[PDB]
Amino acid sequence: PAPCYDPCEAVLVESIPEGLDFPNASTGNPSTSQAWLGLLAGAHSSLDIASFYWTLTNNDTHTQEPSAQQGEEVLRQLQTLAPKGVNVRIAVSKPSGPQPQADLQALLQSGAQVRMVDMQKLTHGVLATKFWVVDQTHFYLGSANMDWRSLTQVKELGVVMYNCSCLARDLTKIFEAYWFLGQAGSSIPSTWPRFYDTRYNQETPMEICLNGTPALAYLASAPPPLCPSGRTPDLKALLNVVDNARSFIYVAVMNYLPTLEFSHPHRFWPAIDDGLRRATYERGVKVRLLISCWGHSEPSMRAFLLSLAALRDNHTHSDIQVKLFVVPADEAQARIPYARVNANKYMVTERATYIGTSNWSGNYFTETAGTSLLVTQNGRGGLRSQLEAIFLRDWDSPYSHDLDTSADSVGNACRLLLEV
Amino acid sequence: PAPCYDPCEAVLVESIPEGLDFPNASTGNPSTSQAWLGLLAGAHSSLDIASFYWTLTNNDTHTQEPSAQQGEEVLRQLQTLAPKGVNVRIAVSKPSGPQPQADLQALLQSGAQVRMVDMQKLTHGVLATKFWVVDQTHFYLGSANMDWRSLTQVKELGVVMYNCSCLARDLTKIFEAYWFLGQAGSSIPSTWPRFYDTRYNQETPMEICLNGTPALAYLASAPPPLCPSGRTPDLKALLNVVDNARSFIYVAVMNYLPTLEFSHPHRFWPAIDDGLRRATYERGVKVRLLISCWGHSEPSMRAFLLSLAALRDNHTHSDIQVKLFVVPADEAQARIPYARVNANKYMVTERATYIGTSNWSGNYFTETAGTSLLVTQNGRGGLRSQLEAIFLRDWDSPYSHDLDTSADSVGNACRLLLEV
DNA sequence: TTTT
DNA sequence: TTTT
Ligand SMILES: *[C@@H]1O[C@H](CO)[C@@H](O[C@@H]2O[C@H](CO)[C@@H](O[C@@H]3O[C@H](CO[C@H]4O[C@H](CO)[C@@H](O)[C@H](O)[C@@H]4O)[C@@H](O)[C@H](O[C@H]4O[C@H](CO)[C@@H](O)[C@H](O)[C@@H]4O)[C@@H]3O)[C@H](O)[C@H]2NC(C)=O)[C@H](O)[C@H]1NC(C)=O
Ligand SMILES: *[C@@H]1O[C@H](CO)[C@@H](O[C@@H]2O[C@H](CO)[C@@H](O[C@@H]3O[C@H](CO[C@H]4O[C@H](CO)[C@@H](O)[C@H](O)[C@@H]4O)[C@@H](O)[C@H](O[C@H]4O[C@H](CO)[C@@H](O)[C@H](O)[C@@H]4O)[C@@H]3O)[C@H](O)[C@H]2NC(C)=O)[C@H](O)[C@H]1NC(C)=O
Ligand SMILES: *[C@@H]1O[C@H](CO)[C@@H](O[C@@H]2O[C@H](CO)[C@@H](O[C@@H]3O[C@H](CO)[C@@H](O)[C@H](O)[C@@H]3O)[C@H](O)[C@H]2NC(C)=O)[C@H](O)[C@H]1NC(C)=O
Ligand SMILES: *[C@@H]1O[C@H](CO)[C@@H](O[C@@H]2O[C@H](CO)[C@@H](O[C@@H]3O[C@H](CO)[C@@H](O)[C@H](O)[C@@H]3O)[C@H](O)[C@H]2NC(C)=O)[C@H](O)[C@H]1NC(C)=O
Ligand SMILES: *[C@@H]1O[C@H](CO)[C@@H](O[C@@H]2O[C@H](CO)[C@@H](O)[C@H](O)[C@H]2NC(C)=O)[C@H](O)[C@H]1NC(C)=O
Ligand SMILES: *[C@@H]1O[C@H](CO)[C@@H](O[C@@H]2O[C@H](CO)[C@@H](O)[C@H](O)[C@H]2NC(C)=O)[C@H](O)[C@H]1NC(C)=O
Ligand SMILES: *[C@@H]1O[C@H](CO)[C@@H](O[C@@H]2O[C@H](CO)[C@@H](O)[C@H](O)[C@H]2NC(C)=O)[C@H](O)[C@H]1NC(C)=O
Ligand SMILES: *[C@@H]1O[C@H](CO)[C@@H](O[C@@H]2O[C@H](CO)[C@@H](O)[C@H](O)[C@H]2NC(C)=O)[C@H](O)[C@H]1NC(C)=O
Repeated sequence: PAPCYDPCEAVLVESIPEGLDFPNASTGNPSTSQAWLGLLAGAHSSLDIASFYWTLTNNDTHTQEPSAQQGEEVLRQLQTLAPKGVNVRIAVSKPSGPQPQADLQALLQSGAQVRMVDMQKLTHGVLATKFWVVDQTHFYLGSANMDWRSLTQVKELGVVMYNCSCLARDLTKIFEAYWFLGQAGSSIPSTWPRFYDTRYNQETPMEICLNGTPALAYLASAPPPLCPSGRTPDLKALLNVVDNARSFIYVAVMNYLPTLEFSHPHRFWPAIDDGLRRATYERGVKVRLLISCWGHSEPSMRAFLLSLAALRDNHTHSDIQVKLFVVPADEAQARIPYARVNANKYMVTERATYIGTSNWSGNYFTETAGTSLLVTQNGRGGLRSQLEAIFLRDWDSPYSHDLDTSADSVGNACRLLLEV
Repeated sequence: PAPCYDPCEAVLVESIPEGLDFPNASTGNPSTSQAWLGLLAGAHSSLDIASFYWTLTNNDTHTQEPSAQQGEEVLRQLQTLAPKGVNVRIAVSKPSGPQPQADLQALLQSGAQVRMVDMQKLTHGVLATKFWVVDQTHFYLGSANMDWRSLTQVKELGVVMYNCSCLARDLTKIFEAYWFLGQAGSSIPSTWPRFYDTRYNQETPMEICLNGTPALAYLASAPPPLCPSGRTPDLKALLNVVDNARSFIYVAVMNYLPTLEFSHPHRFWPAIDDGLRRATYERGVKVRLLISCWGHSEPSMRAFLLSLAALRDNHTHSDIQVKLFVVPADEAQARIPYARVNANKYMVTERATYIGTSNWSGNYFTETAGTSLLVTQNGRGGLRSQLEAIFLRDWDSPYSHDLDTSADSVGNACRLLLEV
């Protein structure tokens, strides 16, 4: 199409939980809370949020952690900007049960518009996407839910893109699809209107000027029912990034399960698994797997991970490595539910970066809604280099262990590690 | 079509190498040499042989083993039956180099017809199929090459079907395809003539009366270029047998490699691997893998086998097991080249039996020619029960070891076992 | 935070 | 015996 001549800039924002201190410095990454506060402070025209759930104050969790203050602060800002004239629009997946939405109620009193999307009725999944669209110029995409633990107790990774109206407007197209599909008694059209169609897919990515240097970027979305003709499926983009790699593949995802799970009877989904095996066997790609282990991690994952870790022989010139990133939790932090975990989901190769909002399982790519950003930048350095440095800092941390590590030495409770 | 009302009978013939003594008795299986001698003695009209290579006397190997006597005896019989009026027709793959064909020369002097098939020119593989067709009534199909070591030094498994003109004639259709395609300067027709077409495929298998009880049988052939419209591909039949299983899958194959190997650069072929994983994960199928390890076994296989053996967790209700069957070899037998190995290739489920002539790798199903027999018999007992008993005798033998076994304790030289 |  |  036509190039976006916008001073597009990108920042990698990650929230580091308390008690997690990477000795290596130079991280120099703004926290998700700081980036969100900066976005809200500069918001004056519009704001579109797509969230899995909202749990910000201490009341929504019935806890008494001072650590929630930052999250509460965000809520305050969200309440202040509605009366100023900003069109706040929030899409939140419908809770299966009658869960009280205190934060949503407060926002509705403020003047925001909340349209709850009942994904189970239409596609049989949930709306687990996390992205922001501010003034149709800036946007945030990452692994952060509107929770206060995702700002202080969960580890994270997201990108805030500034001064990129074209890409932000492309992300809005998706938010508007969610907005229309979840008002009341609606269903997926056979053909989406020309409003929701896009011209920036994997075949023809958009030419942005990222930090001065030219780059090719595009957004991919799940599930296939909600994707217009132009939009590239998230699984297709992920597999293309995996296939195009020639030197290394670094992946940091929270859950990796080659199955369409929570879908009894058990169903096998070897889409991503085969791609990694092909990459590590047909080509001399060094593949590094960084999974996160917490109390709610399905144990059946471990076996599959071992199946991947066995492909490491000189004869096969294969270099698959798997490591588990476990965030330690002391007695006080163990009381917080769904608190201490690494929820980053991204993949960096030697020539491309993938930042997504959904874990790697069949549900997130067939039923559950998700969005991802793919950026290829020619030349050394850039966004890819920063993401690679982040991954290498995580990989060499004392918080990442091999699959044979005894579960006692790990700080938290790991279901993927065998005792002694 | 129309049922074959022939007193079809089936015998499982296996050659047990010297030094291999299964303490458990009741094997009661005629040796391949005895079955071949019986077939040749009763041959009076025709005889069609498809063989990878011919090496029967001691001269063809430049050795002095008395163990070759049986093989030599077979050669003598093969020379005697040509003058009697039997139309001997032999298809043998063209040796890459100018290897002397002493046995083929002797047979040509006897009066036989030898048409050497240059598979490399047409399909870029070899003619590694092993089957016999006697009087168009009896036939033999199995893992035995026209070698004297395949009768005394290599372990084997084949089926001799007696009084089954319809099935024998169906096997001839394949032999005639090989005969026509390898005379001189020929190529694969775009559409094979109606002579080579068959009506007994996986969709409509042939109804035979095996040992009195009704059964459904059909033959599958590789590679796809040589297969007529009716003929079912060998890979398709194998995958259908794997998919249809509900209780267990027992496989005894000489080489298992999920790759189109000897095809640099390395290519990934996860066709059978995914089928086994789906069977063991989606369904509660107990899968048992019995691979054979010898000096010429590619080491890169080991890693892949380990990748399969990792799928064994209660949570995954998966029961993949892998074992290596190694035939011991003393000092005297170590001198014989390509001698001490288990070359059986078959798979038995709770409702079907597969007996094939090719190992499990990409070449044998994409390029290399191969043939297999599939028999489903309703009710307990029968051919399936005997094959299952054979597999269970092999599995519990002292000659089958787990993949973690030290390579020193094994009698032979194993490239798939790590020292200490 | 998608898993009890 | 398909693998050097
Ligand atoms: C493309 O262009 C964008 C736009 O500028 C760049 O984004 C900037 O990136 C730099 C480097 O990542 C950011 O600078 C860093 O900010 C971190 C967080 O900012 C806050 O830091 C403290 C936290 O208490 C606050 O007091 C402060 O006011 C900020 O709000 C800092 O922590 C970093 O300092 C740390 O790291 C450096 C080494 O990097 C050390 O020397 C320091 O001592 C300290 O340890 C650093 O200042 C900058 O904030 C980003 N801009 C914006 C607007 O956020 C992209 O980086 C650029 N991309 C590429 C590839 O060049
Ligand atoms: C469908 O119908 C066919 C046609 O009959 C059956 O094929 C017969 O199968 C039986 C059982 O497998 C065969 O009988 C066995 O033969 C073995 C080999 O035969 C030779 O044995 C010695 C070897 O030196 C020779 O002297 C002899 O003359 C034969 O040439 C024997 O070794 C077996 O005996 C051993 O096992 C039994 C237990 O089974 C012990 O009791 C014995 O002591 C001994 O250890 C046995 O005699 C028979 O030969 C097959 N027929 C033909 C023509 O070959 C199929 O079995 C049948 N299928 C089903 C499912 O019923
Ligand atoms: C996205 O674009 C906007 C507008 O182009 C950028 O805002 C600009 O940011 C620069 C750097 O902070 C500002 O320069 C500063 O100006 C003040 C005087 O106002 C001066 O005292 C400082 O020393 C500095 O030179 C600039 O004024 C400001 N422009 C506007 C209109 O606000 C913004 O920085 C861009 N996004 C990112 C992430 O950089
Ligand atoms: C395939 O079919 C042929 C022909 O139907 C079978 O040959 C038959 O085998 C039986 C059993 O050995 C023979 O019976 C025997 O007859 C002799 C007299 O000739 C008798 O002394 C024995 O006690 C026994 O009853 C039968 O004669 C023979 N028929 C022919 C025409 O040869 C053959 O056995 C079948 N294949 C298999 C594997 O059984
Ligand atoms: C969250 O905290 C408690 C519930 O645990 C509640 O606090 C109330 O706060 C308001 C405003 O200050 C008071 O008028 C009420 O008396 C408080 N109730 C108590 C102390 O039981 C309330 O649900 C939440 N508080 C805030 C400030 O949002
Ligand atoms: C070939 O594989 C062997 C494993 O037997 C590698 O040997 C050692 O591998 C460990 C980790 O796998 C390293 O820490 C050692 O430094 C290796 N030792 C030596 C002498 O190399 C070997 O590195 C592999 N060859 C490669 C990767 O080129
Ligand atoms: C195989 O064995 C040897 C080669 O190692 C050869 O034996 C010859 O046998 C014929 C027939 O008995 C004799 O006339 C020759 O004199 C033998 N040659 C020798 C002993 O050097 C021959 O190549 C093969 N023998 C047979 C019987 O096939
Ligand atoms: C569940 O898995 C465990 C492995 O931790 C099995 O426990 C033992 O498994 C070994 C072989 O894997 C057997 O030899 C032992 O007899 C098992 N012990 C017990 C007490 O069962 C266990 O069998 C598995 N459960 C199944 C297969 O139902």
